[PDB]
Amino acid sequence: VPTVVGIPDGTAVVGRSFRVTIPTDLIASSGDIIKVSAAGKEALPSWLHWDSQSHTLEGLPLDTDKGVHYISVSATRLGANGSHIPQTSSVFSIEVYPEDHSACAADEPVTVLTVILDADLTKMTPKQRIDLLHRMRSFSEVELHNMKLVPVVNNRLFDMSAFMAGPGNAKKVVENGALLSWKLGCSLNQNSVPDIHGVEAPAREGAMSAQLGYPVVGWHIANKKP
Repeated sequence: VPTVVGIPDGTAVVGRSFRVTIPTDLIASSGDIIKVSAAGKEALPSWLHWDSQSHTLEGLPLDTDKGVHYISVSATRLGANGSHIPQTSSVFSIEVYPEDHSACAADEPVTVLTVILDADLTKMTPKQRIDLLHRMRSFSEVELHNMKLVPVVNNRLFDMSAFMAGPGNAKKVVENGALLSWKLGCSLNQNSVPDIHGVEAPAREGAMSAQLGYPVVGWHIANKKP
């Protein structure tokens, strides 16, 4: 009397970390081999990573990852001959929504702190994207899922609307660039912004770059209407 396990569908947002624990104990008997992939494929989608030890599927989507991703969770057993005998399979989907999909009053501007990095997210694995977000937490002091990580667009390494900003350690920018940002508050000004010494000083001195693993081009604080 086989048992079947349904897994609920999930949602993700371009530029925001994604994490879901997968109930592998319900799916795998002791001695089974768990595989997690794009449905019908061997690999996961390019934005996702499977952490076997923690039973966690995690990722950081790009704009090119928008749409629905079907994910297969399978259990197999080795035959005496080494063949992979399939045992059971459960499929769910994750829909990746555009960057703007994700408090401040309606239309009230959001004050955002952005760190500009000499990096190319399209050349980073999903684990590398997530690890960078983790390493920024010492400086942002926010939870992993409350930072945003997207590419530079139009090759613009600066924001002329910023009312506070400062330099990083980089002198030459080699890659397209990445923007790692988080919210400070609603419609703030220089005098309501919180203490940012813990961002500005390690950015300029190179301590932030040494911890993140990428050169820091600069940082800025600007008010944005969504």
